[PDB]
Amino acid sequence: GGQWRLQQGLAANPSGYGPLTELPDWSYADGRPAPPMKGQLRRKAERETFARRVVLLSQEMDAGLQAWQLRQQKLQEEQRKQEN
Amino acid sequence: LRNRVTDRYFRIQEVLKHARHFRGRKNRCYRLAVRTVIRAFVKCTKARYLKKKNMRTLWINRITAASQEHGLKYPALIGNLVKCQVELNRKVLADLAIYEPKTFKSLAALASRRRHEGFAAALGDGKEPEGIFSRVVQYH
Amino acid sequence: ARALDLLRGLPRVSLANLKPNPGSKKPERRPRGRRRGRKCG
Amino acid sequence: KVEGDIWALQKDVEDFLSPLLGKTPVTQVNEVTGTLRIKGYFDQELKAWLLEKGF
Amino acid sequence: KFTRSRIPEKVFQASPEDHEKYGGDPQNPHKLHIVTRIKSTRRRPYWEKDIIKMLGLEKAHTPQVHKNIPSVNAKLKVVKHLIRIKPLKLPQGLPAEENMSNTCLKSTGELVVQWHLKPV
Amino acid sequence: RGRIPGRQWIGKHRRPRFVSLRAKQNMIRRLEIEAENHYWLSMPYMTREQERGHAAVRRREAFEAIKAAATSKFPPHRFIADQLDHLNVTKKWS
Amino acid sequence: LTYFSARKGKRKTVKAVIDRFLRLHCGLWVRRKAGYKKKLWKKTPARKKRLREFVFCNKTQSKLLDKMTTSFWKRRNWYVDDPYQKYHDRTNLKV
RNA sequence: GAAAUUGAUGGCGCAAUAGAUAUAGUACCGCAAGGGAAAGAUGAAAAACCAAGCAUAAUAUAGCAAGGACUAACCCCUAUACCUUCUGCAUAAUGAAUUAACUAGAAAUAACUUUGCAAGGAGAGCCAAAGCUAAGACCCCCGAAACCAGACGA
RNA sequence: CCGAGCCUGGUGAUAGCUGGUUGUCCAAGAUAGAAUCUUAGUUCAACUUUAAAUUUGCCCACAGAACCCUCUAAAUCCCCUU
RNA sequence: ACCUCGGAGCAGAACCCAACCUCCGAGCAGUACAUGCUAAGACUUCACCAGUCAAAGCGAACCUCAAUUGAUCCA
Ligand SMILES: Nc1nc2c(ncn2[C@@H]2O[C@H](COP(=O)(O)OP(=O)(O)OP(=O)(O)O)[C@@H](O)[C@H]2O)c(=O)[nH]1
Ligand SMILES: [Mg+2]
Ligand SMILES: [Mg+2]
Ligand SMILES: [Mg+2]
Ligand SMILES: [Mg+2]
Ligand SMILES: [Mg+2]
Ligand SMILES: [Mg+2]
Ligand SMILES: [Mg+2]
Ligand SMILES: [Mg+2]
Ligand SMILES: [Mg+2]
Ligand SMILES: [Mg+2]
Ligand SMILES: [Mg+2]
Ligand SMILES: [Mg+2]
Ligand SMILES: [Mg+2]
Ligand SMILES: [Mg+2]
Repeated sequence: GGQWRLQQGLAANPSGYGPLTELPDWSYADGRPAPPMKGQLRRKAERETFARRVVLLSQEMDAGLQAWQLRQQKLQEEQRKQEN
Repeated sequence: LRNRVTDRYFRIQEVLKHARHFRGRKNRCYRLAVRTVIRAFVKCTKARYLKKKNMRTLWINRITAASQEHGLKYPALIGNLVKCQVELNRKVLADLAIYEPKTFKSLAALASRRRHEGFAAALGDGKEPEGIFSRVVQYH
Repeated sequence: ARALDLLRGLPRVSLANLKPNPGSKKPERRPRGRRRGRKCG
Repeated sequence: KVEGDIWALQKDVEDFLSPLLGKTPVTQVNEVTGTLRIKGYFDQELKAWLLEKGF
Repeated sequence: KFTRSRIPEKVFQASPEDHEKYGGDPQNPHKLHIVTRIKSTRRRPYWEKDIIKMLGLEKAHTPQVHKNIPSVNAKLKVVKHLIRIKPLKLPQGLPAEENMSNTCLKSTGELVVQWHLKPV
Repeated sequence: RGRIPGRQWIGKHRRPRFVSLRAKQNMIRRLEIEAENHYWLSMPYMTREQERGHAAVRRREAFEAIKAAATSKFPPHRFIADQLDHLNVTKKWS
Repeated sequence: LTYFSARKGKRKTVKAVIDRFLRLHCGLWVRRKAGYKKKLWKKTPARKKRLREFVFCNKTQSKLLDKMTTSFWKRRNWYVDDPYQKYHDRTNLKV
């Protein structure tokens, strides 16, 4: 029943993101945390790359908009300057 | 005959050992044993997908049996357990049905409870208070 | 030299230690097996 | 015909050629044969440089 | 002959009814698309295969973030029948370098910058 | 009795095929997804003029990296240590 | 051609290639255009000028001619006054 | 396809389907020319466990004969032999009873890789505007009806 | 076993034709046509493989690519950005 | 019956496209005698062969045509 999970905002697959999978599978009886699971490390790396790309794309689009605004300015005050 | 093969006995045996449990000459003659053994190995490789599929089918059948014993249908039980947010898989559900009948009865009662809560919500559609079990724990 | 010191450290050079310089002897391709057999190219 | 620290020779060649080429040249240090191979033609420049070094 | 399809421009002109239905204001449009390949490129033209490869949607059900700019939109229009496009939402804003390692893309399309895996 | 001439699904006289409610629902679901795709593509963020050249620097740097990788292809180094290590094959005890 | 001659065991040269083509030491093969002496009365002056020219060959044609001629024909020839002396080497050629 | 000219002590072999055809040109076959085999294994002295095929031990519903399995051989579920050829073969297209043995990729040009030397290389000759020298590494098996020469045959 | 005997030899005749072409493992890999006594084949293209050098390759914004013809298609070419 | 070449549809719009598909044609003729010589850069009948256009320059004056043809050797 993935549609209900999607409606609730969880992953359609319970094996996706969530405590059931992203939490450590085990820990030492003494209480010491276990070394990170290989799948969890790979997933964290993938999410980090995704977030970095999100930031890069947003920054590039913002910089492009700012550059376009600056170019429109340059054009406007130029036009005015050689009009005067 | 400068160079001659001296291991042909062992090369043949490497296949005849896997062919020993066949029928007829397929377990004795290499010309036949090799073909039969290749087919057997291909079947063994392809049989893992079928093993998983048949395991899931058997689990679904047993869960259906237990749910019918308790008056529920398998789709209702599975969907309502998911809605209750109990993520027991089909293997574990069948194991509980076989070996923990009282626990499976409790799970079926929970599934029917959630099903009736959903029916009540649909019937009295609106902003009526959410069902007690219908409430979903939120993780962040 | 460091190479000669390494020789001093290493076992004796004999006819059981000789090896051609890697890349000097290309493997010989002959028509036996699945990949190079059948129609043999 | 290189004798000694072929790796030091490689470092010196890279330092000498990077300004000319614009980027660090790609090279192979054949330690066994005592030779240094550099991608691109630099025979005249390297000959003059080695003459300056005094070899 | 079967050829590349030119989608008329009126198809991609949203109406107020569409805005109400899909919850997106024409002003202040979303910056980034989350695109997931939900359809196989097999049995589809080589140009659609190439566009999918260009967009980096080779793996199905693997979200990819893309700019909401006219050229990327043109490619997405070319391969729109094989992909699901949603707007990337940033409830807590863009992730910072401090929280870059704690992000998660929820199924709703929100890139939460804190992922504690704990009950609310 | 009840033969389909020749091969099913290809000839002039093909075996009839009928759409089930399941198939209709699947196609409708896909159509809904594509309609939402149309909606979300109908709202560009920047215009073509605004986007012009906003990623040129990054694209050029990426291609420069590709060119550097292509032009750095050159045979690997060779080491006297690697050559002499083969003498160890006859390493023995005393 | 004859890959191994019955008397010497050597590779032989197809003398038609020698009679028809010129090899420049750089690896280029020069040839005359076919029909440059045929039916000139019906050919326009531009066509005659094109046909009266010495012409190079494809890479594949050059390779074929190299295969069909032995190494003796690919040597460096220091003839006294060779009209093609300057054409035996390439200059300012990149790749 | 020249010539002038130049100068010049055994086995990284086979070991009885191999190596000679050969234990023998014998047996056998053919009027004749001619064709042409097979094989043997003790010991210092004889004056001393393994191929196929079967038997031990015929067979039980169902099916490319197996696989997943299973407490359990079978029963359950899945599974349209192989090779070649072809657009496409379970194909009712070819080959194959089966075991053992034998049975089929030879090499120049030009390049590539690795050494050596280097405006020179090579142990005369040859090549050379970084080349030359050395090595490595690519080129199958069986099959016609035929043609011609000389013998042998009424 | 005579449309022209048989044997030996040239002879391992030749066959664009059929058949066969024997260890393991990984990887890339199905692409227009032209000529040919040629369409059962081959050579060149195209595709494909390997290695090497270099820098642009694909997608593609406007603008642009004919009248004949009264109307006249899906499209295409070119093509910065991305 | 056909075999080579050109034009038009099929093939409506860059190019290219089969057919023992539909239709037309060609195997010249005319004029000129610089219808001479050279030479950048391009096109190209999907290869090659072959076939095309052509700036500038010299020398002068002050080609039409869709096809209208055929290599090598040898004479
Ligand atoms: N290569 C080779 N060497 C042989 C052969 N037969 C004999 N020899 C050599 O002849 C040499 C002398 O042979 P022996 O039998 O010792 O003496 P021998 O009888 O006086 O020799 P011969 O005069 O050769 O008959 C040895 O070096 C043998 O190896 C042969 O067939 N080939
Ligand atoms: Mg293969
Ligand atoms: Mg039928
Ligand atoms: Mg002589
Ligand atoms: Mg014998
Ligand atoms: Mg036995
Ligand atoms: Mg049968
Ligand atoms: Mg059969
Ligand atoms: Mg047949
Ligand atoms: Mg039979
Ligand atoms: Mg008589
Ligand atoms: Mg007779
Ligand atoms: Mg033969
Ligand atoms: Mg592969
Ligand atoms: Mg062309």
